[PDB]
Amino acid sequence: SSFERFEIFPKESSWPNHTVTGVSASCSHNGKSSFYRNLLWLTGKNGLYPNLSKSYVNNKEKEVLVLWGVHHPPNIGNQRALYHTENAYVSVVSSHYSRRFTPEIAKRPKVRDQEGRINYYWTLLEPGDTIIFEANGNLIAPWYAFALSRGFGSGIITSNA
Amino acid sequence: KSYVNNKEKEVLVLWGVHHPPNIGNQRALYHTENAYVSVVSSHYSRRFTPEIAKRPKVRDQEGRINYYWTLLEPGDTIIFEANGNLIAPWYAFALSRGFGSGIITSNA
Amino acid sequence: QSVLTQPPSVSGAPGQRVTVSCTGSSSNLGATYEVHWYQQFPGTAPKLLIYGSTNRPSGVPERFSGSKSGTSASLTITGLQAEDEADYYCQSYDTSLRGFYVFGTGTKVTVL
Amino acid sequence: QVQLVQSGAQLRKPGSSVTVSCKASGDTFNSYSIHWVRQAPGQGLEWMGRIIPVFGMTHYAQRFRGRITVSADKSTRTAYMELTSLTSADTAMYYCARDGGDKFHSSGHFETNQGYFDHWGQGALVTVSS
Ligand SMILES: *[C@@H]1O[C@H](CO)[C@@H](O[C@@H]2O[C@H](CO)[C@@H](O)[C@H](O)[C@H]2NC(C)=O)[C@H](O)[C@H]1NC(C)=O
Ligand SMILES: *[C@@H]1O[C@H](CO)[C@@H](O)[C@H](O)[C@H]1NC(C)=O
Repeated sequence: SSFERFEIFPKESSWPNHTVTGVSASCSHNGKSSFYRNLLWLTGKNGLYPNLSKSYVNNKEKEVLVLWGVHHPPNIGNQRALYHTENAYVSVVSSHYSRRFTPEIAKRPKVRDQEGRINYYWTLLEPGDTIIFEANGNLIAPWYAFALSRGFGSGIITSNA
Repeated sequence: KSYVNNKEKEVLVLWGVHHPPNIGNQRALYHTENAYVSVVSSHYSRRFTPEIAKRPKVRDQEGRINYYWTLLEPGDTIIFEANGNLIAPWYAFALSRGFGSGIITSNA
Repeated sequence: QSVLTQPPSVSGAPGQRVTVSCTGSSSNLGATYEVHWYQQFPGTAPKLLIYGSTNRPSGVPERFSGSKSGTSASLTITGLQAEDEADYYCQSYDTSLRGFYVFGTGTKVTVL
Repeated sequence: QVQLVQSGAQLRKPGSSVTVSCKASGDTFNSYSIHWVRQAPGQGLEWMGRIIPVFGMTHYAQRFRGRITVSADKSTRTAYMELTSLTSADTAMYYCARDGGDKFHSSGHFETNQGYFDHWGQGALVTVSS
């Protein structure tokens, strides 16, 4: 019925050793390159991509929807240019959620002028739990997350009315 | 290899991945111990890795071929990349759908 | 454009340590962009001195080192030599007005 | 090093336009951006705009939008900038510069919106007077 959009991992203080300013033409807005407002694309800094480790404790007393993604480059040159490694992994866990992702490098038909892909994943973090993000490359970090409050009688309709 | 769907119909593309019983067979046929198969389309994306294992014999084989498929939309492109263990599509089907049909099991 | 504030002049004796400041805002640096520095001599194009706030290009003396903190940045020149008299500029990226690159106002560094 | 090569000094009258070229020599014209930076005599540096020749995309500073056009033609490995409706206040040294913080790939477009001018042209002086 409602939710609060809150910043889970503040952009300016959560990643001092990564570049958090990445944009794409495919997400342009008003003529300039941009990116998702709730996600942050982390790339290396000063030639390095230091191992990441971040966590959030759900002190909102609501289920929290956490969104993130994994970048899958078109080639090796791009994988190394951005993450400085050929063997990146992304690992996301909570008390009950556990998933490890591995980037896949492949030539793909272009969609919206891109050959690579970003897969999107999500989970609902229960009140009092902790979500932990560990990675050495290819992570599109959550920036904003939603504290949800459920109601009754609602649904989704498709309409031009 | 790639194919562009210029048939103006959905195209059913079938392929498989070979999973040998052992290392000697993996090397005898593909000359590598680290093969992969990667199949993509604008919306389909899957990477396969062969698994080597001793299995009970079925039809006198210890290895297996897994079969996969996808429907390629009109105008799209399917790309196959591999360094071993690929059972390539040879034939594919351009489909035309209708109504009222179904599958029944019968000895009539 | 000329939005990163720099002192108009910095000075000290040869052999001394002096610094050139660069103050930005939230759109520049405060939006986590880095500071780059250039050394310009009269008659020529500026050349890169520092990049990424702290790194040097090959060929740049150890005398030059920079840093960034908060929304401010600086260039430190340690052990001023006569050849260091120059116009120094800071550069970053400003996210306002649909996005633009910015320069500071420039600093004249004088060896005394 | 990589050398950007600019046109020489030119004189233009108020109301006319000026074209300043920048050729890529030893560069391997490739997926990198070229930026235009202006410096009026006695002044500091001002960014005017940029082009990425492999995508054909440009971006301009708000002060020049409507007056500045940037284009490139890879067959001669050359970038061009044109500034229209010139006045005496536009007398300046016009420099081209190459970034090193971008390194674009010939696939899709991605930027970190950070960079530096790794290489500079010598500067084309443009004087505007009657
Ligand atoms: C948001 O929607 C608009 C359409 O309302 C998209 O604009 C189209 O983008 C394609 C890109 O392949 C162009 O070929 C079309 O010509 C554009 N149409 C119009 C009317 O401008 C826009 O790209 C969408 N954006 C984002 C950022 O997701
Ligand atoms: C960032 O790098 C510094 C070393 O330069 C290190 O001390 C610090 O712990 C690292 N960062 C974070 C965000 O934990």
